[PDB]
Amino acid sequence: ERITGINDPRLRNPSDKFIYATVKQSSVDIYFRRQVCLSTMYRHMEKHNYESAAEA
Amino acid sequence: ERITGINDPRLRNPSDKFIYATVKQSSVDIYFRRQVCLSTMYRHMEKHNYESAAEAIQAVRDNKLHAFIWDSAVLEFEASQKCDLVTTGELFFRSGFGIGMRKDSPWKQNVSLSILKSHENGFMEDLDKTWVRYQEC
Amino acid sequence: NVALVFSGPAYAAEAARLGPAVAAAVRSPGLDPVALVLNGSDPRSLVLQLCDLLSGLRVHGVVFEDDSRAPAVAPILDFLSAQTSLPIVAVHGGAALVLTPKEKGSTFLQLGSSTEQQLQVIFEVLEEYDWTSFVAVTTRAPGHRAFLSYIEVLTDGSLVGWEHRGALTAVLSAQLRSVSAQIRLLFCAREEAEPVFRAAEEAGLTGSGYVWFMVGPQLAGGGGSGAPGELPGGAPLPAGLFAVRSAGWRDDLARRVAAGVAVVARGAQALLRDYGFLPELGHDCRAQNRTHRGESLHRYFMNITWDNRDYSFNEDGFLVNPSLVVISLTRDRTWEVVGSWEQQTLRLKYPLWSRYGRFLQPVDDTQHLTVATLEERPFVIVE
Amino acid sequence: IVNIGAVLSTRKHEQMFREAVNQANKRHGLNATSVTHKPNAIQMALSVCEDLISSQVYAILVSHPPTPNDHFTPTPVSYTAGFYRIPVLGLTTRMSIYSDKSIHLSFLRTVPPYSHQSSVWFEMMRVYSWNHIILLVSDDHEGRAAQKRLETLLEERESKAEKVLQFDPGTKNVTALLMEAKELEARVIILSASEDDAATVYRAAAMLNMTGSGYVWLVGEREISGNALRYAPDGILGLQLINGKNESAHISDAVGVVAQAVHELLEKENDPPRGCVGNTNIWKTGPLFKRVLMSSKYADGVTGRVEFNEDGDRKFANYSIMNLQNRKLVQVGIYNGTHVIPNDRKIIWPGGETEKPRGYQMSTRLKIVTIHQEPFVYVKPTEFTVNGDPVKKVICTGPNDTSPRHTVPQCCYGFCIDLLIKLARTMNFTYEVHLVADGKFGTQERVNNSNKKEWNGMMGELLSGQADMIVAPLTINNE
Repeated sequence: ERITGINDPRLRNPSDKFIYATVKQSSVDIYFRRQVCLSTMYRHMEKHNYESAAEA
Repeated sequence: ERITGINDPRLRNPSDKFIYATVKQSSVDIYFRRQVCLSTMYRHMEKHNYESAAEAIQAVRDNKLHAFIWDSAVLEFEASQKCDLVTTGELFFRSGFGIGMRKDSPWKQNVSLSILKSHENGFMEDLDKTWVRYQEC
Repeated sequence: NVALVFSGPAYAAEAARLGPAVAAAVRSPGLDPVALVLNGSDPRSLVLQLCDLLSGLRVHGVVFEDDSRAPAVAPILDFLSAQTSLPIVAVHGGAALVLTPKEKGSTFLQLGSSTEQQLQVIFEVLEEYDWTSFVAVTTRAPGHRAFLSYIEVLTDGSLVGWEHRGALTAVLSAQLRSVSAQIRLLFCAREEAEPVFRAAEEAGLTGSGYVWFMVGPQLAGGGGSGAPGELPGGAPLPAGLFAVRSAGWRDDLARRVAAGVAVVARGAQALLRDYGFLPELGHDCRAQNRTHRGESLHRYFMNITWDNRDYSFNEDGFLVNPSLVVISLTRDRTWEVVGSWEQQTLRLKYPLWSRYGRFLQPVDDTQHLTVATLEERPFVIVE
Repeated sequence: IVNIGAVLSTRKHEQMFREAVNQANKRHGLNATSVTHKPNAIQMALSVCEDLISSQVYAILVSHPPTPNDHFTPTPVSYTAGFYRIPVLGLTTRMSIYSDKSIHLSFLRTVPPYSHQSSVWFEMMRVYSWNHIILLVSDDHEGRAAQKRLETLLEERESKAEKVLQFDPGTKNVTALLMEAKELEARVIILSASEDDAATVYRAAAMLNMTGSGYVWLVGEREISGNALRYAPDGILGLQLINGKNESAHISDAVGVVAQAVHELLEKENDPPRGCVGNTNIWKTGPLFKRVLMSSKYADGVTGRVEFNEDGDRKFANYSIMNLQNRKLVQVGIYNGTHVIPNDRKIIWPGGETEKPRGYQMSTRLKIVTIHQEPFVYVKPTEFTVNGDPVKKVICTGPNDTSPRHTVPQCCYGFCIDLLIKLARTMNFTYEVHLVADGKFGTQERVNNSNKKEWNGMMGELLSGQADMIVAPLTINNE
């Protein structure tokens, strides 16, 4: 199971097995930036963001 | 699966299906009280805390208590000794059991050195292997 | 063996008429005379007359009523009590509420109780209404440290916030205005702070948020004709002035003196008749060995009750569990009656609190919204 | 012309006081009078009222007469001065109640009170760095003031005392508190009481081995007097005023201070009332004179500079630290204002110790409270290991049966027991093992009828000092 839900450890713990991505300069990206306890997810975004939704 | 780990949704989301409990007036209880994003766990403690570790162990053994959060070493030893039970979750809070003395106690320093002596002498794990981790159920 | 001391000559004849109505003329401990001290100007001749009366008939209970409630005379009473071991009463005086530490053999036993009890009454009123004390206004008067300790203890016990401790010494008024203070708990003497009251009235401290509450040592203490200050109202009201005082604020001074005399007589009875002894106390105003000893008759006063007032007095000669009255200086420049406190119980006006208490509500300072709501699913549940 | 007066019954110091004030008026920058100390306090009050009525006295001078009258002499004149808010001064006022501004605010003490003597005692502590200090002070208003001053000073120094002993004056069998404090680790005792109380406590201490090695007591001037000196063990430290009971020097210093005060007052552009009789109201200029007296000070007096504090009491006053060597108060130190000076390094402690004994007294009766944790603390109501070795199940009482409250000794053996017996074998410390009745670790809980959160359980007992240290599976937390 890749992600069973919001509480999935893979969602909580970043790793190189998955490539979490969002569209660059997006409201979801800023929400994740301001999302506490998930700065690791923000770093994953910064290192793996997709330039567009279509490419993702 | 009751709890697959620290990230288990049941651990994150409280419910009446499980009865999470800890010993009343315990360091783990205060840590959970000061633990952010888990005030729901603190409420679960307040409404379901066990008055002692022995009663919680007995309840878990005979299924009154669905889960008992407790220190790794003691809970593991109890589960091994009495069997019929399992331990879940890794050492998500590494800590140590030491000594407590009055502020600026001159002897405590010596005690600290003595602690190292035990780690040099193995006396702690000597007593452990003597009467802790071999008579498992 | 009863002596009455007073400073108001017009109360002379009534003292000879209202007094005996609750005195040995109707009180048992008299068993087998009432004296009036006409001197109310200087203590020298007053002390001389007291010693003369003690030599003559050995008065047991003597009560002094202060017309102006001057506190400077109380040390004279303490000195006389230490000299003669004579139980005394001080009524209608500002120092009655002041718990001065008397000499070991002194038996001052003032009518007034501790100002800390009035402070705790005010704090109970606050806990009913306001859960955060803004400014504690205080001068360099004695007991200011005790007042600060008491307010700190009370606020810490009941979890009441603090904003300012205005230990005051125009410029002072400007400095007071520099702090965002709403509830003013003032503990200051009338004479020294009277210019301070005038300045605060003229400094804009009469606003809606700025609410001032007075204490016993202020003009609130003492009843009857009124407190002159700058009588019905004293200092100008800063638009919602509050105060606390003893139960004698509206009770007659003569009736309070008679009640005190009756209490003293009942205590003397409960001591002597129960012990089967005879009155053997300091019977001279000179120097002798017996002047080195003394005691407080509060150990024989808890068996006394009258007019719904307890009488289990303390060692320092102050009543434990007294009856007090909280009052307000309304816009009519007159002292209203907010309510009464007795046995940790408050009989007050409608205790509703929606920015209530002072009628000058803080709505301007803190916006109030008429939140209309309907009972529905547990997202809004009424009980 | 300024009308001033003084109170003294010597009948000879009046002339020298008048000469001194006349010389001060001539040099520094006015008629003076003297009043004899009347025997009766009421008579003294009548005399002072008559003098104030006849003469508008600006400030009075009072000293204790050579005849010992305790605190009776200065009360009537002080009350008379405070009635009209007249700022006056005293000479031999060593009591701190006059220093208080409650009733006697109009009194200026030219000499620090006994309570201030406690302050240098902390400096005395800093002389030898013996933090193990205990207090044995009589339950008196002056004693309570000295105790609270010492408590504030040690709180500033962050050095908590061992304990405090309160004894009511005139009471016997004071040996109870002496024994209740003897077992403590403190070796230096701070005491301050009246002469009779001091003699009684010294006799009680000498009765039961309280003057031996590791025993020493420092007391104030009032304690080192009378037959208490005869009953005082040798080597007991004491503090005395630098000027002693020298009335002439105090009179000269007060004359200089009064000259400075009147010189400053003459510059004011805005009088005493119409005497004690008639003018019942106080003088409006009285508070102003008090304020300018607070502002003013005296410099380079007969006994050096006399700088009054906010309460009108001389600051950084010197003192003489004496030691009871060969049954005499030999000169061993000078507390120059605030600095200690060991003039003679010949201090012999009461226990016959030539060297300075450590303030800590060795303690071996280590009390250990514990909590029943089966893996660590096996407890069985009242056997060998797998290899046949004996099990060190020591006797441990304290569990009140079922938490009807029957404290019973049981057998204790486990991980913590093994660790503690290993320690006791290591550094040779005796142990008294007991459990806790509450059966909880404890936490900061704002319990009922309490103001703040208080530690409970084993940690609460350890903080309260019930046990020397806790030996239990305790989690390390910064709280």
